[PDB]
Amino acid sequence: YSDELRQRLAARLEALKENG
Repeated sequence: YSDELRQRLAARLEALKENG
């Protein structure tokens, strides 16, 4: 189980990773 939900986690991180 790491080919579907793993992507979901990345999505949350995207927004947070645009400030520093």
